[PDB]
Amino acid sequence: GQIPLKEVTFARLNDNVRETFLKDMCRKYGEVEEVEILLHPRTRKHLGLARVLFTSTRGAKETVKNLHLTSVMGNIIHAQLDIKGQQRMKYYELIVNGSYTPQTVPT
Repeated sequence: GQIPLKEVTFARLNDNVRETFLKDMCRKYGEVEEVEILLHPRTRKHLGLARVLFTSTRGAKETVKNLHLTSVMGNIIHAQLDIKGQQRMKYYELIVNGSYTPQTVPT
């Protein structure tokens, strides 16, 4: 990467996986600085999307290694490194404006 890859984008999160769960879970894999869940602009419901910022690139990479395609609360997580929420924002747009749901967004 051309800059430090410290941030992970999650998609297809079960709607019970909110900020406290995310932080507790991701602390197993690296030191977590911040967690954020994205909500629908109108309903304020969970889009299955989240941002988790780590202190080190090692924490972001370990998180991706261990959680991508892992089932958490009965849904298979998508987890990838993301710069400036490029992919995360596309997924937001596809679910909110497009025809997709949180569990069917194409990644």
